[PDB]
Amino acid sequence: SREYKLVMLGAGGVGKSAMTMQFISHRFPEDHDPTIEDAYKIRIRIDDEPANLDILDTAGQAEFTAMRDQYMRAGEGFIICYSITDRRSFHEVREFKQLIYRVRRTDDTPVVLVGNKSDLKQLRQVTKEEGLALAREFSCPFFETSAAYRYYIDDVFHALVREIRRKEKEAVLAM
Amino acid sequence: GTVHRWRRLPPCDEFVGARRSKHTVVAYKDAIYVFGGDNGKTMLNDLLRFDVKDCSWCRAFTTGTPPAPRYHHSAVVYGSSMFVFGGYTGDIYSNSNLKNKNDLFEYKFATGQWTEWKIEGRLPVARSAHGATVYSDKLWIFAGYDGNARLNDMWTIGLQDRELTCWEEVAQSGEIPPSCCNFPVAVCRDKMFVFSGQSGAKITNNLFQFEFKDKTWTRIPTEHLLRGSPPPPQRRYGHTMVAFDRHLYVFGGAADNTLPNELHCYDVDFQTWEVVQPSSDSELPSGRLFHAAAVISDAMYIFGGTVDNNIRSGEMYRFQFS
Ligand SMILES: Nc1nc2c(ncn2[C@@H]2O[C@H](COP(=O)(O)OP(=O)(O)O)[C@@H](O)[C@H]2O)c(=O)[nH]1
Ligand SMILES: [Mg+2]
Repeated sequence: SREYKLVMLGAGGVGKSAMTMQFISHRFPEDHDPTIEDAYKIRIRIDDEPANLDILDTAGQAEFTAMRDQYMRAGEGFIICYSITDRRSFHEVREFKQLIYRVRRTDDTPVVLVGNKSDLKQLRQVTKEEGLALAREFSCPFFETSAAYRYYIDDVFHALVREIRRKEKEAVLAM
Repeated sequence: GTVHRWRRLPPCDEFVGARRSKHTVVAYKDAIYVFGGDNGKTMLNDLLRFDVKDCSWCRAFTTGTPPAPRYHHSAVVYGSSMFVFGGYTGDIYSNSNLKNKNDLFEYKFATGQWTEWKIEGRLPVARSAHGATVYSDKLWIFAGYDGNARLNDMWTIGLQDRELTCWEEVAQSGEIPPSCCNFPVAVCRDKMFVFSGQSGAKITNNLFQFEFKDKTWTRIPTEHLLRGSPPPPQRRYGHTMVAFDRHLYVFGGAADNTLPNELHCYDVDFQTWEVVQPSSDSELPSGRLFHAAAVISDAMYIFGGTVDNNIRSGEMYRFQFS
């Protein structure tokens, strides 16, 4: 069946693992080892159509493992994540978007931009409007999510699959 | 020369071969042979020869169709031949035609002949970053990444007569290591050893032995805490491991977003780890990953690997065994 391989991109500590777990098992991780990178699966029905998702929670900065290398090259969609309480992570967003170009040799690869930890309204260092501006600059959907309370978690991955199915169908029309 | 001396040998010239990572090195006679890898721009399928006694590089003479350019493949030596299996193939520059492989190529050192062993019947799944070794006249393939998930199956194939050989999947027993990739394999006595490696959520610094005769895996426990023995090396991937005398030597790799350069030694007979202290006049190598190692007589040889910041290396380091 249709297997969608997605990649969780983002600086260390933005909450990539917390967002993944919530999406695949409706749980918040207690003490998650940040140096752990693995892939996780789930079958959800977006727009009344079942879809198999294979999501890689990335970690580490050395040369990619064989799993990561093939994921960055064959993955159909990317989720670039930052923390709204971490302006440094909000700046690395562009470096990840550049990284996608270096591998894919194109900027049309489906992407969704996510600013995590929206519940931390007290320590907010990145405004919501900025994330929208960066998303329109990237021509990609934008969500402010909270992995702690599962706010808009499903909407992020739902959107990316829509981007994939949209871009796949636009190719068929040309051919 | 000196015992435990990290000697820095002349690196590979650019007009001979590009500095690369994720390649394979194999020892034959008294020469190191380098095949495949990644220079940072494209995949490679050339063959280099480094005469150990002469300390000179050279592009090896190859006739016939070589394997498609690849990295994360395996390479072993059986008799007077090098056997390449698996790996990733494609076009990095355009991110196209990318696919894993399960083919088997033989390089006759004597004549420089590249021959493909077109094996009939059921094949192992095309994979990369797998472990490989030669024992009892058979090539052993283990684990790796097939393109959808990490693996932990094991396959063998006889290397005596290509006309009559075929692939056989191993019914493994014991504590099979979890699905792993980018791990080293070193055979010692009648047992195969695997240490650490990228296994996803189950990444550990565990040591596994595989007894070929009963096809059983055993995770060697460490009592270092109780007997005040040196702890095992930090968990890592993309590292090498060779066997000399009754000892395993682990070096390199990426350990939790770091590239340590310590030389770790495992006493298989006394189930203890060590950190070998190099000599005073040692030319210590830098922390690298996705390099490759080989042993000629009483010496270990390291070549290539990503040193840092995605810089590919072409340095030849030599460690003298006690
Ligand atoms: N309050 C809150 N904390 C979060 C959220 N996401 C992550 N965290 C915390 O931030 C830390 C880093 O999370 P982690 O998923 O390991 O970051 P990663 O390295 O990108 O995977 C953890 O201690 C989490 O408890 C969130 O949405 N809300
Ligand atoms: Mg994480």
